[PDB]
Amino acid sequence: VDVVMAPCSPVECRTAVVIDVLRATSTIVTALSNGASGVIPVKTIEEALEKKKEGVLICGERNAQKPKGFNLGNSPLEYRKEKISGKTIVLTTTNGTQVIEKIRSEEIIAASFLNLSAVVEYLKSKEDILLVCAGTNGRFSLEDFLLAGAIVKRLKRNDLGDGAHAAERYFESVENTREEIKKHSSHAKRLISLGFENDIEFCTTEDLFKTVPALVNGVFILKE
Amino acid sequence: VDVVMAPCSPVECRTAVVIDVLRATSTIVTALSNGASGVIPVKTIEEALEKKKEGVLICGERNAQKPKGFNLGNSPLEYRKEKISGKTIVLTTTNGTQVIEKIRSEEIIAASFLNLSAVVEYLKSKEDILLVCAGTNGRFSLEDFLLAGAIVKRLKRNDLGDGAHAAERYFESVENTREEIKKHSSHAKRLISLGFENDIEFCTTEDLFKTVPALVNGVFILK
Repeated sequence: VDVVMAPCSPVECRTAVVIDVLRATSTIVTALSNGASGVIPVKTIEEALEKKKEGVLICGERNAQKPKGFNLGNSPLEYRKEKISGKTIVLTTTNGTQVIEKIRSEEIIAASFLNLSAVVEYLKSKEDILLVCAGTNGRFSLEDFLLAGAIVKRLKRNDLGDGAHAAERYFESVENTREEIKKHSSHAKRLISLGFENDIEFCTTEDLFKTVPALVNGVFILKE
Repeated sequence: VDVVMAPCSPVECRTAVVIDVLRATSTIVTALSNGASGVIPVKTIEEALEKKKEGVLICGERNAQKPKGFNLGNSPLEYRKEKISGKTIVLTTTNGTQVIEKIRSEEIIAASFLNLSAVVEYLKSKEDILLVCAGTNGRFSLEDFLLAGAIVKRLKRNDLGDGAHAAERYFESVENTREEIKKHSSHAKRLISLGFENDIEFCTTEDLFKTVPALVNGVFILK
């Protein structure tokens, strides 16, 4: 098991876990956990808007804010059952598909603090696992790294790559995940500065959900 | 101050610190500290060979070993004063130029455990700082992250980006630098398997030198 932060070239493993805590994977998990039919990650706003149709919502962000003409932004709190149940979500975030496209594997699942325990349980039986942290605009993402460390610690493996080892050690130094992220994540700060502090609290809520999204044919859906 | 591990796109900052402990920056620091006139990073083996001439040594590695036709490999221990003093070093490593090219900074220095305090003192009067860890074939490099954390700790700064904070916290978890690396660094373990244990001990030795190599328009020199 190993951890990579904002990989540049294709990464290859049997089971890949994409992590983008401050919102992308938190949004994906939330949307599916609240009834959405699927979440389609898309690179550009053009491609996003191009897929508009009934029962399909154009969602995402640019500068962390909902683009013009979009139905929803990238705040997990917007994805309530009453608004997305049985609907398909097209999701575009800054470099969202970019991290996903550099993954060569037999399966790609989405992990967040929201479904931490469920992801851990799904991975316990898996061999050759790569936790892929999206990072932020090419920079290190503390919250992604923190979740990776929490996952690694709970897998109780001794076969750990450099990234997994550092993430686990880092995780062991944390007394309060939520506070750690509020005080040291530059992206958390940006989100708070734009008025999304509630998202930080929601996204750092552990096991609110018990689902495990998997990318199947370009679409994140729920697996048994 | 922040830390980035194997950056994909050009990263900007007034002052940058390149870190490739298990060898490249340790090699650069050792070479210049022992007399080399400068160290020129080169991308391909072909390019390197074309720079051959009097006063110049072709050095580097591929799969951690010295390629055919090369004068020195990438073991800092080969860079003895009475072997490279006054000579220009042409250095090509698997991803050397790859990482350097991503650093959009006018001030770029090389750091290793070998010149740790010297690097810290140099950075004491620097506004913006980005510690750039080279990584290992695109993967996380534990030894680089550890040096980055050690540096952040000594800078005594409060303005830390995500990478710097995570590196400092990681550094705080380490009881013994050398043992941490020998046991958990995949590249360190690889080098040990290849017969370079001496490099692991040397490169993790703190402050053998007081120099601070700086990349000045394509060449690492001592200003």
